[PDB]
Amino acid sequence: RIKKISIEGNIAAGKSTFVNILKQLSEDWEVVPEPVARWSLTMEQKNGGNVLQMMYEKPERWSFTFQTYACLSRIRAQLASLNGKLKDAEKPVLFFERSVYSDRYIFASNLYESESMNETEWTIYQDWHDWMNNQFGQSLELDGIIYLQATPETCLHRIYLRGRNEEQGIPLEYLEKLHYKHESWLLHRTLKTNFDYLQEVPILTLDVNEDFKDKYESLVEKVKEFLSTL
Amino acid sequence: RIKKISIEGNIAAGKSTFVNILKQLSEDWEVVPEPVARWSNTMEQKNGGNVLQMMYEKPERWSFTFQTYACLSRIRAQLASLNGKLKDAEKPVLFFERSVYSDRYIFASNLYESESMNETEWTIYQDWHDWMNNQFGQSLELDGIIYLQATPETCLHRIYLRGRNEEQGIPLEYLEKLHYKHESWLLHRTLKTNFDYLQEVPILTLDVNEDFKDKYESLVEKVKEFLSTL
Ligand SMILES: CCCc1sc(-c2ccc(OC)c(OCCNS(C)(=O)=O)c2)nc1CSc1nc(N)cc(N)n1
Ligand SMILES: CCCc1sc(-c2ccc(OC)c(OCCNS(C)(=O)=O)c2)nc1CSc1nc(N)cc(N)n1
Ligand SMILES: O=c1ccn([C@@H]2O[C@H](COP(=O)(O)OP(=O)(O)O)[C@@H](O)[C@H]2O)c(=O)[nH]1
Ligand SMILES: O=c1ccn([C@@H]2O[C@H](COP(=O)(O)OP(=O)(O)O)[C@@H](O)[C@H]2O)c(=O)[nH]1
Repeated sequence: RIKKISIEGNIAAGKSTFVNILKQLSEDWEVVPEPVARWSLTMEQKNGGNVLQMMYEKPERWSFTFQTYACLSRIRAQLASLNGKLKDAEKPVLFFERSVYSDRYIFASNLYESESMNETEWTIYQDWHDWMNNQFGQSLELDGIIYLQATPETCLHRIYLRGRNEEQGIPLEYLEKLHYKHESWLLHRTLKTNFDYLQEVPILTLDVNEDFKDKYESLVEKVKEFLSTL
Repeated sequence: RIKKISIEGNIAAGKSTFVNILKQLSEDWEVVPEPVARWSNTMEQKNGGNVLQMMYEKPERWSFTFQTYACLSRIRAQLASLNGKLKDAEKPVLFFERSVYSDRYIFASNLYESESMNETEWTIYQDWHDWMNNQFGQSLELDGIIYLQATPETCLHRIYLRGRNEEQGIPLEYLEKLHYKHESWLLHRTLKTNFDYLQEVPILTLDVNEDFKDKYESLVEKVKEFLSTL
């Protein structure tokens, strides 16, 4: 009976900011952080610690490997929040920091289109992704999507505006791709998929364009109004 | 209810011929051929030819991707049989051409030791393999193993007989290490895997150096006798 809601958005757009806020507003709300973030000392970390630097260091060698690991690690954290967090809340909501579809339809896709993965690497990844995401068939299935919307430029601010040694090289151009991949997926809804419920899940667009850090109340109101609809 | 037996042995031990021979003998007797062996000869088959072909040219680049895809293809292909085949035979037995256990502890373990997977790939694969098998491959658990123990030169000769222009190389030295790792897991029973039960799991081991595609009644008498103590 748990609602599962993915919060989408570009690098350093504020997804984690938002989910950190939402978690403390209700004791019936919990957050699943995205693993690549914790990567960015268990065996998942060193590995993702390793695979992330290796990806940065050379993407067209390491993208498949990185992509497959990011997603399995996501599929395992989300399974372990639903089966752990929140036992009998009246109104339980689980907020996911991104989803298995951002893994593929935004990130995996982009690397394929950036020629950082070949057709065999991309078809294999999809095969792996699609046969598996048809195994769980309604467990991880989303109830709603919330899209934090920044400009690649708002996002670019915040990437520097944000502290991680390794991230300092991310150039503007990486972002406009993901943005159009984001805008085209979650608004214009051109981008099609092989998950026969995703073209009917509803979406909440949210201008994180104005700083919303000590002025988060009306965003949170839209979220509450949205939840009531679902 | 459906009994699962793994057929294990070095490349060209004679697994595909023994298993083809066995399946003719009984309507209770069914088979799951190895995905890899099928690729040598459908998008999976489109993917499978290419990465195998890639894995010959540059094992050091392609072993993670090959080992992940080989194992994924076996699981799903063992599941399809398990979910459908033998629903009611009276005494159903499915013979697997190799297993997720050889995927990992012969071929991947060897690929890494010989430095075609670096350390991180091998740890990721091992993590992938634990979770992929626990979530999806559970009901594939083995009732026993038929280890078709042979020797190196036999196989080279048999590779030649088959005429497979890709393998006709394979260093007698590479046939010689794959050969050595099967003893440890199966012959001496030393290798403790990550899956505890196998330690108990009954193993039959047959010497098959001699041409058998005419004479195997003794090979089959020991199967039948093995299967009944199960
Ligand atoms: C934000 C830290 C993760 C990284 S690192 C990275 C990267 C690093 C170096 C790259 O090339 C030099 C690269 O892309 C190749 C070309 N793009 S570029 C930098 O404009 O020339 C991507 N992409 C990414 C995003 S891939 C990703 N996949 C997921 N499945 C989830 C997720 N959160 N992120
Ligand atoms: C028989 C077709 C599959 C191949 S191709 C292959 C290969 C091909 C070319 C190679 O070098 C040019 C090669 O070398 C591997 C490393 N060389 S070495 C002597 O160990 O240092 C391996 N190994 C293999 C076996 S790995 C494997 N894993 C599975 N899980 C299943 C399966 N059938 N095979
Ligand atoms: O309204 C906002 C949104 C984001 N940020 C900053 O932007 C950076 C990146 O945010 P986050 O890591 O939460 O973004 P995500 O990558 O999760 O979209 C962080 O330093 C945040 O403090 C901010 O100061 N105010
Ligand atoms: O007793 C035998 C078993 C096999 N073969 C031949 O050796 C080759 C390799 O055998 P197989 O495909 O069974 O090996 P595996 O499937 O174990 O790789 C094939 O062309 C077989 O016809 C043979 O001549 N005598």
